[PDB]
Amino acid sequence: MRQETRFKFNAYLSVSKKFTVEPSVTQTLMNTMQESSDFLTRINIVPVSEMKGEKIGIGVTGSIASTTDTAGGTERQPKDFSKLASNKYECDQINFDFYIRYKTLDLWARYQDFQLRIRNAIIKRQSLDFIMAGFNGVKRAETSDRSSNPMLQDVAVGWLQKYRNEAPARVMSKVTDEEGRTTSEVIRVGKGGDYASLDALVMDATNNLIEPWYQEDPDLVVIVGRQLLADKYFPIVNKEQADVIISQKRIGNLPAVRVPYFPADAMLITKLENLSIYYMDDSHRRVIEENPKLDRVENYESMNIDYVVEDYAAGCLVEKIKVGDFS
Amino acid sequence: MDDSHRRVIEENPKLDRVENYESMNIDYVVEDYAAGCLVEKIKVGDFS
Amino acid sequence: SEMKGEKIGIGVTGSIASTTDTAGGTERQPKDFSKLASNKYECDQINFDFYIRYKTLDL
Amino acid sequence: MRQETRFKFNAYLSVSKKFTVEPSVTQTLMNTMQESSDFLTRINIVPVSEMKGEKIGIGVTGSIASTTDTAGGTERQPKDFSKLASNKYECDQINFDFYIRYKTLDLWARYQDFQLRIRNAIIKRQSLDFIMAGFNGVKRAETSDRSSNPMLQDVAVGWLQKYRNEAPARVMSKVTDEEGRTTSEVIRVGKGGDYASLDALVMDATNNLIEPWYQEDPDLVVIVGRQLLADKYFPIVNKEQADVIISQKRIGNLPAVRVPYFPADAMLITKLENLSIYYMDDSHRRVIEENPKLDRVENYESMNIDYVVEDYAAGCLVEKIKVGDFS
Amino acid sequence: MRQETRFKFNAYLSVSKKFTVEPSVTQTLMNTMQESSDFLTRINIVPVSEMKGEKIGIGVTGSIASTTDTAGGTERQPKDFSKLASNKYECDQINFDFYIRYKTLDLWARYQDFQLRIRNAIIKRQSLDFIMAGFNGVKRAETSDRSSNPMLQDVAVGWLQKYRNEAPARVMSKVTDEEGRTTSEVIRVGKGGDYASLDALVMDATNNLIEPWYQEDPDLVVIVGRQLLADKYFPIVNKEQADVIISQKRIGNLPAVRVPYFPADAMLITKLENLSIYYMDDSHRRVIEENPKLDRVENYESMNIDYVVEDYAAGCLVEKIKVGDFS
Amino acid sequence: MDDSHRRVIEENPKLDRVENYESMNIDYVVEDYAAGCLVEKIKVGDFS
Repeated sequence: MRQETRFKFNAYLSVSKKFTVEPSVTQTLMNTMQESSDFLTRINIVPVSEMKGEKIGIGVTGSIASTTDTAGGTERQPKDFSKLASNKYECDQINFDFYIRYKTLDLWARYQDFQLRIRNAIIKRQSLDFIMAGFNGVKRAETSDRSSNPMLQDVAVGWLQKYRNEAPARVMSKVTDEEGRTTSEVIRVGKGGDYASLDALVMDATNNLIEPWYQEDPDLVVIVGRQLLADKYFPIVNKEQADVIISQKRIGNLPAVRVPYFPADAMLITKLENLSIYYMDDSHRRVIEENPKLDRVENYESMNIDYVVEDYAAGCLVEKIKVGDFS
Repeated sequence: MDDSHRRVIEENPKLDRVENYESMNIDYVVEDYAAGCLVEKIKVGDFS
Repeated sequence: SEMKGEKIGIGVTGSIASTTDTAGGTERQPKDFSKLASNKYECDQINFDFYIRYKTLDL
Repeated sequence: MRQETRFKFNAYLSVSKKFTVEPSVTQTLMNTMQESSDFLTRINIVPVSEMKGEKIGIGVTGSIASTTDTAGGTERQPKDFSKLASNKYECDQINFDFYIRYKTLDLWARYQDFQLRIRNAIIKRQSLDFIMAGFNGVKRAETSDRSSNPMLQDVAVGWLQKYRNEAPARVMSKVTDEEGRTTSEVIRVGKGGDYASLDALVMDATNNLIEPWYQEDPDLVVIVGRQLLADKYFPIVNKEQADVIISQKRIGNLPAVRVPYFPADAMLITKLENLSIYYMDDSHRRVIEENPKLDRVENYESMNIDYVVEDYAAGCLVEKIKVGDFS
Repeated sequence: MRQETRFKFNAYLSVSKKFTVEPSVTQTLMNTMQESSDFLTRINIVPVSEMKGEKIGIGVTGSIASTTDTAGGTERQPKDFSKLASNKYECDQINFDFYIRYKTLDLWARYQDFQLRIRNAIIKRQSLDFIMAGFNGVKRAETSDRSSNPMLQDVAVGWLQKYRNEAPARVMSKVTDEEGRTTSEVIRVGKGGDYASLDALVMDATNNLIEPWYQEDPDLVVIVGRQLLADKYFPIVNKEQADVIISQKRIGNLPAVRVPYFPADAMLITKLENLSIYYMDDSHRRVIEENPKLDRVENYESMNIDYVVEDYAAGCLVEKIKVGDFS
Repeated sequence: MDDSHRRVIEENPKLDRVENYESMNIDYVVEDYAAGCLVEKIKVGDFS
């Protein structure tokens, strides 16, 4: 439709898993950071060349077929191919900034091969930081302080908050009644609670909430923290009588993965290629400084990113889970 | 009217058909009003 | 090559010969040659518009 | 629209009375059978390459002209070019099968030039059979017996039955009244009947029933049997007083033809290129056999055909005609 | 669209003020006539090749921009580019024809260079005649007499009558009331009349009548006769006291021009390129004659023209203006 | 059905979209009605 795009389409007429445009520095750094960890491998880190606009669709499927009597009657109105619920992403900047003291710098520089170790260390410290900030982080507020927000809850809006304030009716936070708007503030799961066990929970959740299309899919994952998983699998091992059941770690007929710093009282069921992060093409600005006022060598780096779930009707999350007995 | 004949063809797969439009310019005319008459309302049959 | 003009007279006859007293004082009156009533006309447009269906086209 | 068809149409952009596709055996046999008789010459025998679908149009005419103020107003909706009443043909097989006894075979083979005579004889026996079965033959029933159906009334649905059970209100079978649904079962035509003579009958029939388009046509024929034609022209000759009136044989200001085995009590007014027969391209399967159990040499042949009237609004037929006096 | 038009348009895809079709005889004469006077220079004399059609749009503007939600909703319907109020011109012939007496011709033939002088004289006599006939001339009537119509007001329909009959509500000729259909016959302008002075008149007229598009335009002129201009500018100069105001002659904050024979009791506000005259391409037919029956050499010349103002909503005129005191 | 696959693409800027139509001819069929059965209305659970 545009000049180059019209040419490419006319040419269409007459690895395919990740997206590249041109070899630059920020793309290379992002690719390195992805290859570092393992969880970033199973996710889409997309470079975009715009400050605000439309998102692309990945793993979206909609039934497109019908039959119409074109012979003397109505016409054929085609259905849309990529029409999602709501799609408007807004990329924003976040920046890291640190310093090394002269003493520690000298101690490290004494031995050989220190630059490579420092590079690998900062890359590893950065990737896990992306994850931790993404899964937490209700809202973004300028001049973020790390006094009362140690879990990094103020950098940018995360996937969970995206689900919370962008597409409600896909979350579960209370047991209610037609007269009792809050019959139960917390979803008790136990012998006497509102469920039998986590299996029935994830089962009826994946039955009711998510759409019938993705419901029948060869790929679904139940992202859950570490406290809840261990709380479920501990009473199994604490018995007297088969140990393979600790290797696969399936719950509710669905494979389970665990990511660090995930909130303990919630779990999100979705396909692992549906959520993604977008980053501006060339915004990785990095500067050094060697001020002696505090005898420290400091550095600043800034990058423009934005987390985004592609199709909100893909997965759903349950929040405020509490296991007990409730006699 | 000479040099007035516009023929175009369209192919709209929205319906399953191929359309064709043609436009010309004509007018009928009797040369002379003499050498011609006509009778209009007749009814052959029988009467009293 | 134009509209609202004159009717090209094809197949029109008549009687043109006569006689006059040219010496008495009168003069020869040249009766018209193409004498017609309401020699004007016009032109209008007419269009044929039709579609052929795919199946029959294949046939 | 299809590949070859799209190419042929694009080429269109930048004898014409019969249809051929490719030189094959069944087409050659059908052409020979047509050239044999005379009535088959004035009819369309069309080869088709499908077991079921749409029929082609021949001799169909519909007024296509208007004028529309495209300048600031409505648009131009084109009218259809070939849209008939109902059009869905279904080809089916019929087969001939006979045998020659050894005695007759020997007697014939004794004299020279016997194969050509046999071929011409069977072709002649087959063409007239096509006609006889086409004009008669209400319905098709498997395992057709020739005990009580000597007029070949069980092979396939014929043109007359097509008119009867496909497009009613184009037939005439009873004189009725608003209170008497059957005021007269049979259409009496005589000095005291419901008419004056056959001329007035065919006249008001061609006035009322058939459509105004084909009504004003340079080609129309009144197909009638032999008994009725002779019954009409006999009292003319049986008088005492010009003999050319037997050569042209016009009735009701329309030329008249007669075909063998046509039902005596009916007549059909229509143009002689409106009705037709379709046949599959390659279905003429023929096998020989020389079993001595009954000392006869037999042969079987099968062909897939279907009779079809193209546009039902072309002609109309009157049925159950009876001439008398009716004082 | 047409052959030549489609070719030229396809070429377009892949002095600019006057129109020339082809070098001919009538176009050349019209050009040499226009070059004579100054008023004809600031006007469009267009050659057309049709006896009746639609008028070329010159100096027409409008509001064409818009914005529509194409994303899942309504479509884009373009507005027309050139759609005026009423556009149907009808050209027809007029003819002037004079004669020279033998005495005067014999006298002129003595001094050399007489043919050129006669040619220039007749050209000047025709140009001013076009003007005078165009601005006057309510209606056309065959066999036009020149006894009771000395101002040449019977040749053809003029611009003023065009405004009068084709598009009312753009002309003001009476001050009325809801009960008084004619409270005052003429628009009295004076110390006690219906207006303060001509300036306020033309000011509120150009405020109300004409359209807001042309209302704000750098090209507007108030065509007025000679009597009214002098009536307005005489009491100013007839004082005792600032003498350059006679140079430009602006009224109502608008430049004013004067043309001969313009009706004294009316004025017309509009742009000077909005009104125009069309003429047939090849209709200038001329013949000579030397009959001594009245010893005079006569000539007959005929040309097919038609006056036309392009967009009626461009300018407006006021009629029956009377200046006085009205105590 | 072989040789029945019609694909056309249209570009109508009247809306801001590019349309694509494709038509094919298919029919599902079970080979033999033997070697196959099905149970339709079941409900696992508990009863009296």
